[PDB]
Amino acid sequence: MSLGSESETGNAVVVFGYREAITKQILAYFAQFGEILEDLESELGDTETMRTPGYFFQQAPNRRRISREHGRTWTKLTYANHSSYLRALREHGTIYCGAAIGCVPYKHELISELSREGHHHHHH
Repeated sequence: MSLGSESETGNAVVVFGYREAITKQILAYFAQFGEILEDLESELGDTETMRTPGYFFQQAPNRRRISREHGRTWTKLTYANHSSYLRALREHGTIYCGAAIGCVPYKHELISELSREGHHHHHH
């Protein structure tokens, strides 16, 4: 593998248990840190909540909205900062739309499992 040792990314989490019908709503909360899904129209008219470790969000409308690889029901959110990582981690009784969302630390084996149920690409 590209990475060595036995650890994770550390500043990236795997979020699963969401649907593309809650993007406008759920994204608004986490928007402080970054974006989650691809369907986003008019996001934070003012302030922009000084989100992203780059002040502004770098993504092109001619490509995928999210530059991170996302699956059917899971996405890899990388904030580069541990503070955002831990805050977005939640998993402390966080129930959204009637179901608890799963924000876990990056695990390679988990991705393989996720891609099995949430088949999206070959090899990936």
